[PDB]
Parts: sequence; structure tokens; C-alpha cells
Amino acid sequence: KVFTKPKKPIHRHKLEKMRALKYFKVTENSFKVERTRDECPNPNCGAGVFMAQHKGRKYCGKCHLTYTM
Amino acid sequence: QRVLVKMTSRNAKAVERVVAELLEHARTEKVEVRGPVRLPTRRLRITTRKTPCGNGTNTWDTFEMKIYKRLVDLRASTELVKKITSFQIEAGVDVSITIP
Amino acid sequence: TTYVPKSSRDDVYRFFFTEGVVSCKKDPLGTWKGTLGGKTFKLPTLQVMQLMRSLKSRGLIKEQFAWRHFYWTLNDEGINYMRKYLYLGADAVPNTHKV
Amino acid sequence: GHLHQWRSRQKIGMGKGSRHCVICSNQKALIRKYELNVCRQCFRENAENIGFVKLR
Amino acid sequence: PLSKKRMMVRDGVFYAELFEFLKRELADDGFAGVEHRVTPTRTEIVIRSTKTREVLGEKGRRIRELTACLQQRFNYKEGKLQLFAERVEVRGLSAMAQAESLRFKLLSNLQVRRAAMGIIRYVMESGAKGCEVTIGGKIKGQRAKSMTFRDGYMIKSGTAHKHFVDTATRHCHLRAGTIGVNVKIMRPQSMIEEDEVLPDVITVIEPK
RNA sequence: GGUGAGAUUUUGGGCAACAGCAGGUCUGUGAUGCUCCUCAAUGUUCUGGGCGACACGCGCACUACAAUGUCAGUGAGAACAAGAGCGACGCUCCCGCUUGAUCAAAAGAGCGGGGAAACCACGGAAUCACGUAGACCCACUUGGGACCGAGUAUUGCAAUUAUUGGUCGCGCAACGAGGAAUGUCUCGUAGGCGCAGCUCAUCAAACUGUGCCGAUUACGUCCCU
RNA sequence: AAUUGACGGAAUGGCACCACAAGACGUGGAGCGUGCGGUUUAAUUUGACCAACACGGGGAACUUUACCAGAUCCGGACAGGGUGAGGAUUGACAGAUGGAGUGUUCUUUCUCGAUCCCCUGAAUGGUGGUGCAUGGCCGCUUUUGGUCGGUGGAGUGAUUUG
Ligand SMILES: [K+]
Ligand SMILES: [K+]
Ligand SMILES: [K+]
Ligand SMILES: [K+]
Ligand SMILES: [K+]
Ligand SMILES: [K+]
Ligand SMILES: [K+]
Ligand SMILES: [K+]
Ligand SMILES: [Mg+2]
Ligand SMILES: [Mg+2]
Ligand SMILES: [Mg+2]
Ligand SMILES: [Mg+2]
Ligand SMILES: [Mg+2]
Ligand SMILES: [Mg+2]
Ligand SMILES: [Mg+2]
Ligand SMILES: [Mg+2]
Ligand SMILES: [Mg+2]
Ligand SMILES: [Mg+2]
Ligand SMILES: [Mg+2]
Ligand SMILES: [Mg+2]
Ligand SMILES: [Mg+2]
Ligand SMILES: [Mg+2]
Ligand SMILES: [Mg+2]
Ligand SMILES: [Mg+2]
Ligand SMILES: [Mg+2]
Ligand SMILES: [Mg+2]
Ligand SMILES: [Mg+2]
Ligand SMILES: [Zn+2]
Repeated sequence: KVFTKPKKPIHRHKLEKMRALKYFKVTENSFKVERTRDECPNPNCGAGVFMAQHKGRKYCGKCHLTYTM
Repeated sequence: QRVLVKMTSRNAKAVERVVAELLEHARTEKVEVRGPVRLPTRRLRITTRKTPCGNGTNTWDTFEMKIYKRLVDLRASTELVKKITSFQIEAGVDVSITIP
Repeated sequence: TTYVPKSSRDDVYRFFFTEGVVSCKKDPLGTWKGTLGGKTFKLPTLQVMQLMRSLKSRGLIKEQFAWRHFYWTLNDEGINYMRKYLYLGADAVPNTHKV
Repeated sequence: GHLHQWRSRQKIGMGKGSRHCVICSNQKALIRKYELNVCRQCFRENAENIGFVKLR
Repeated sequence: PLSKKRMMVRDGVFYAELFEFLKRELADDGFAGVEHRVTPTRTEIVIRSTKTREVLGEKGRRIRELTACLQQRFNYKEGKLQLFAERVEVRGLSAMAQAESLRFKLLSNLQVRRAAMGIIRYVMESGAKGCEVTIGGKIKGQRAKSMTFRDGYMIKSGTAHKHFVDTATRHCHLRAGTIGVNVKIMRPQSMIEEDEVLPDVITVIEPK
């Protein structure tokens, strides 16, 4: 009846407002658009999936494939 | 031993009518038959306590199922066998045809 | 596992309307199989139960149960709802409605 | 990884906990003879329809 | 290939489940039994009923719904299962039909004695040799009891009474608890085989 | 008494009226009224413990206290039954014959059979028998096998609080026929002896059946209940 | 004062190896297996006291499991209000945290894309209680020979005859 421990928090999803403004850079060079992230080489993922680029590793959201520097 | 016809059922009367009328078709065509063989009859048994809770005198129930089997041997050409056994079967009788 | 993707919901609804009856087995570790003119599809048993439970809370489903098995049938209100949802023509009816 | 843990032991499929009565899903006092898998209380009610008769 | 004794058990288990599914579904309609037969081309199932039109439904909608239920449950191939409906010649000689009719009357807030006497009177007019209706539960206030209503002949011992007496039991769920009803009907002629005499009746033929 | 395979409900079962009991079961059910909990849950799942823990009292079994025996050999000999499609390309159950084997049991491995009157199987069960010219000789003894130590193989995802089998030790643990009291039983029965099914991945001193050897006493009474 | 039961160390006639007589083999004394009580325990889950006690088909390693110490999930449908494609929400590699080299939660930033999320009602599930609120089933009274109307007779009547 007495727990003697702090209550479990619940995770909840962190919101990145306008997250799609990153991953894309446009230059005047009519504009030229290039991607600032790398795509997952896994065949099942495709060209629409990006890599997390953590501080020290690159991570895929769905395949969970990781590349460490 | 060209064709073996095996019939099994849980109804004694039903399995006898199927055997008798099958012999009727064979005789009406004049195909030789080795007389029907009455294989041993089997009894399946299950014994359980009568009570649903386990109180009182320990009494038991015995349940039984009887299975009857008959065997008929026919020596006839290929297309003749299908004609002989084409008739419809009563409910609850299983008929199998085997070529040894 | 009770989180139903939209694609699976549409396939189950389309199978339901075409046949008019869906039968399932009460088993948490189970898989439900169905076909839509060939092209068989599968989804967990828990997702099928969630979709039918929501439909039954609304007045669109009749339910029966016997020997660890569900039996679901669409009624007239459910037929109307499924027609708007799937964007079918007003002349469309399930099977078992055709002689 | 909570879904990998959700019903891990029930997925193994061995012992008394993997068998259910095919009528009521109870796990106590099953009749496994001839692969019936019916509990002893449900068998007495459905024995006539299955085909068992009290004679002796 | 399963052995013969395993196949016989499997057929009995299939029939018991089909019987239970039909009596739950076809409750509130006259349900009297089901016959199942296997043919080389398909499988035929005949449903006996007192209200055949209720079983069939508009056109054949209800009977086609029942076919779709069974086909999916037992993985029957398309065109390999067929269902039929036939009517009972005498409705009043069916214990299953009478028990479900009594349960409907009790749910409709009727007096226990008046409801029971109605079923017995109808059965006797139908041509039965005897009838027995038993009701038990909280018929009065807060303390359970049971009543019985009888008419005509009835036999209770031996084995021959199973060929002549038809019985059925049902549960009625009222707002204060459950009430059970049991109906027994003694029929002329045997349910197993016709032209069968009673076990202890001797007749002497008149001389020519 | 006769006739008879059988001579009195033929012998064993199953079924079994009318009235009841505050007998048992809400731990069988998608039987069920009121009531309680209901998102740090009395729902559900996962990990680990417990249900068995031990100064004692009681019911029911198994093994004995030995010679009408124990041990070691040889001989003949039954019935009821059972057996295979989730998780790992078929398979998954039950058996037999070889081999392992130029050296224990228990294993392991090849080749086959059976959907069961077609395999196991000519179904080599244990009491039993033997003129076996076998061992022991009245003692807690080669009676009895509790308790405990050490090595091994198998079932299982997991064997410690020993799963089970097999091997060598321990046998100096009681026990030498059991006070008052008390159970069941009348003919293929009592008692004795094993075997199968069931529960079952692995475990039967239990229960449900089956056969084998096979008696003494009574054919009455209302003294006790 | 009468009637029906029950009872009597009051009579009459019968019956039963769950009674005895004539006997057989045992149990009660020993070791051990199992069930019950008690004691112990975080917990040793619990029903039942001739007609409970190898009974609940109850020979429980995990599961079973109902008890104890902890950790997860929503399987709270549906209705109303609110956030919400300028993103409501799901999942997760690596490091710490938890017993836990398959995100329980935290740091980090990818993935999914209206399936949810927060609040209020309601609803579900429960081997939770109550068998003295019940149905069904079973045991026992009770292994013996017993039970009931219709019409008629007797009695003011309860009742009796049959
Ligand atoms: K209840
Ligand atoms: K116990
Ligand atoms: K005791
Ligand atoms: K037992
Ligand atoms: K007498
Ligand atoms: K008794
Ligand atoms: K009761
Ligand atoms: K009278
Ligand atoms: Mg009679
Ligand atoms: Mg009789
Ligand atoms: Mg010895
Ligand atoms: Mg040894
Ligand atoms: Mg030893
Ligand atoms: Mg010694
Ligand atoms: Mg007086
Ligand atoms: Mg006595
Ligand atoms: Mg003793
Ligand atoms: Mg008694
Ligand atoms: Mg054990
Ligand atoms: Mg646990
Ligand atoms: Mg629970
Ligand atoms: Mg429940
Ligand atoms: Mg009660
Ligand atoms: Mg009650
Ligand atoms: Mg009671
Ligand atoms: Mg008795
Ligand atoms: Mg009178
Ligand atoms: Zn990827």
C-alpha cells in the first residue's frame, strides 16, 4: 500500500514542430534542393526513409540499422 | 483379390442394409463375390465421476460406443466396380474401396 | 496489437460486405485469414475482435457465440453504413442477398 | 520490447497450461482419450450427441 | 489417414458442435433437430422446425447467412455445403419446441400455473399419451421452490422409456434470477422404430 | 431329486416412484440476481518464491517381521487394451531386427513395420514347476530395506528444495506377529499374483478394467446395530 | 377432547454379512507413501468434518494458480468536451536505470501517420463475496417396498376407507 519509490512517468511523444524544414536545403544556384540526411540502404526501406544522425552514430527509424563512427 | 470394400458404422441395422443391397447389385450383374466378413466389433469406453464438485459417495458413469465393420471382396473389371458401388449410402455409414 | 492500421480495417470491411458474415475463434495468440477474389490477407485475431466490438457498440452488428467461436452478421443499418464508408453504389448488396 | 515479453511463456505450448476444453476453455480435468479434449463436466452433458451410450 | 475409431469420434464431435450452434441461433424459432448426411458431391444438412418461414427468412436470406457461418467455421469449399429446412408434422409432440415456447411465455411476465397449464392442454390435444411440466426457482418471493403439473400416462424406469418419452430443459433469465423449465412428452409409437409395442403389454389375437 | 450347458429374479450390472435436506458445488461453462475492485487494478502478463515447510494427534495404502523361506539357475505358460499433424524440409505416436561389442548397466546409431483381427505377435506376465542329487540352517541371520555418500545417462526452455532410470557402498533403522477398539466378505467368491488404460514432456505405494492360482465356514437368527 | 407424525430401557410379524451367529483375511503395534488438524511462515491459496480425511478425477519444477515479493499491458467499447496534417499518435538502435546486451522510464532523433491522447460518464473482465438469493447436476434420507388422484361410503372438522 506504500511504495517508497517515485511514480512511473509515462513516455509521451516529443513534438518537433515543422520537422520537415530540415532534411532539405534549397540554394539559389530556379532553386536546387538537396537532402541533408542519408537514406537507409536497406531495400525494404526505400528512398523516403532517413537516418537519425545521432552524436556518434547513424540510426534508421524503422529498420533499426545502426552505423557507428 | 481385386477390389476390397470395407464398410463401418455405429448403427448395426444401417450397416447390414448397405451390405445386403450391395450384394444385390453384384448378383444382379453376376459378378463373383467372396461372402461378407464380420470383423470383430469394438467398444470404446470412458468412465467419469458423476458429480461436478467432488462430494458424497464416489460414483461413476460408464459410456460405450460400438463400431461395426464389414468386408466384401469383389473380382470385377475396372469400370464394372464403379457401376456396382455408384448407389447412394445411408447416413452414418462410411464406405471405402481399396485395391490390394 | 489492438492498434489497427487503416489498410487492414478497409480489407476487413470489404470482406465483411462481400460475404455478409465473419467467423472468428477466441484465441489471443491467433491469426485470422481471408481472401478477396484471391489475394489472401492475414491479421491478428485481436484486431478483428476490436473492429467487431466497435461495430457492435453501434447498432450495426448482430453477434452470436458458441464453442469458442464468434459469428458476426450485418443488419440493414450496418449495410447502409458500409456502403457510404466504402463508396459503393446504391445498388450494391452483400452476398446472401442474391438468389 | 514489452510486446516480446507479453505472452512469452504461453507461446511455448507445453504442459497443463497449453490445453483447453474445446467447449468451455477450462483447463481442469480434461479427457484426452481418442483426442477428445473435453472436460469431464462438459462430456457428461454432450455424451449423447457425440455418440456414447450408458448400457452397463 | 486417420484410423476408423478416430474418424468416428471426430464425426460425433462435429455433430455436437453443429447442434449447439443451431439451438443458440434458432432460439425464438421452432428448432426440433438437425440431420447431417455426407454425399460424394456435397454435404447436406436438414433443419427440422415448427416455423419454417422464420428459419428461411425473406426469400432465403436467413438460410444463406447460416450457410456462410458454417462454411467459414469448418473451412468448407464453395459449393460443397447445402442446407435445407423442413417442417414438423405435429408441433405439439416436440419437447424442444414446447420448452422454448414456455420460456418465451415466462419472459413475457405470465403466471406460472397459467403458462404451464396452457402447454399441457395443447400437448394433450395434439395426441400425446401424457405430459409433465416442471418449473423451479424463485417463483414466489425470495425463497426457491418447485411445482409439477401432470396429465396422462408416463413411465420413468427401465430402458424402454427412452424410446417413448421426449424431454428437454431450458433456462429462463428473469430480472431476479434464473428459472428452469423441463418438459416431458409421452408419445404414441416409438421415436426409434415404428410399430414397436410397449415393453410390458400383451395382446391376444382374436380367433378367426 | 430329475432333465439338462445352465434349475431358480439363471449369474452380474444399468435404469428406478412420491416427498424432502437451508447436504455439496457461484474453483466446469459465453449458467446466473444483488454486491465489491476497476489504469501504481482483486483485470492481464512476465521474473522469482510457496502450495512439500516439522517438537506432535488422526484416516487410508505399500513393505515386512522369514524355512509353507531368501538367493542363483532351468521349464511351461494369460486376458482387457493403446498407438502419429501450436513451436521446432518432411517429420512429431507405438514398436521390431541388427549394430554398438577385440568387452557393465543405462545410452547412441542404421534398416524397417503399423491408421491397428494384416505391425508389435506363435502376444514367452507374475504367483507356479523342477529326481536342480544348487547355496543358506533358527540368528535381527544371505530375514527387512529405512536412512545416507560417490560416479553416470536420459526428459525438459529450466532438475538446487535430490524429476527419473542404472552402478558400487551404508544395512549396528525399527520390526521376532502387534492392548482396548475395529473393516469387508457366501463361489471361479475371499485371499494371493501380476498386466493394461488413465493422469502423462518426465514421474503410480492412487483409481478404472483385465486375466492367473484358488480355499475354510454358514444354507441360520433377531442376541447387538 | 380428538387427528397426523416422531419417539419408547411397551407388544406382534418379518428382513439385512454397510447386522450378528460359524469362520476367513486384515486395520489398531514398526518403517515408509499420501490426505486432514496443529505449529511455523512473506506466503505456506482454498472446499468438505454414517453421508469430511489416495475426495474436489487435486500424481502442483515453470504454466496450471486461485497465495507472497516486485515489474509490464489496456483487452476503459461507446457518448460529450479539448489538443490535433503548421502533425493527434505508434515503435525503436546506442548509453545509463529496473532482476532483465528486445525503449518500463530517461538522454538523443529518426520512424508511423488520424487507428489514438487528456477530462467527465458509462462499460468491460474477475478461480472476488454470498450455495442461507438461484438454475443444472450430484449425494443422502432408502436398497427397502413404497406413493397418488376420480367417483362413492364415515366424521362439525383436521382426517379416514380404498
Ligand atoms: K455469482
Ligand atoms: K495439497
Ligand atoms: K483427521
Ligand atoms: K488421485
Ligand atoms: K412381507
Ligand atoms: K452406504
Ligand atoms: K442447488
Ligand atoms: K376419496
Ligand atoms: Mg413400470
Ligand atoms: Mg426393474
Ligand atoms: Mg534381502
Ligand atoms: Mg545398484
Ligand atoms: Mg543401492
Ligand atoms: Mg542383516
Ligand atoms: Mg390429551
Ligand atoms: Mg459396522
Ligand atoms: Mg500402523
Ligand atoms: Mg446408509
Ligand atoms: Mg509431481
Ligand atoms: Mg507465476
Ligand atoms: Mg486473476
Ligand atoms: Mg467466471
Ligand atoms: Mg443455493
Ligand atoms: Mg443460495
Ligand atoms: Mg444447499
Ligand atoms: Mg444408499
Ligand atoms: Mg370424499
Ligand atoms: Zn531501415
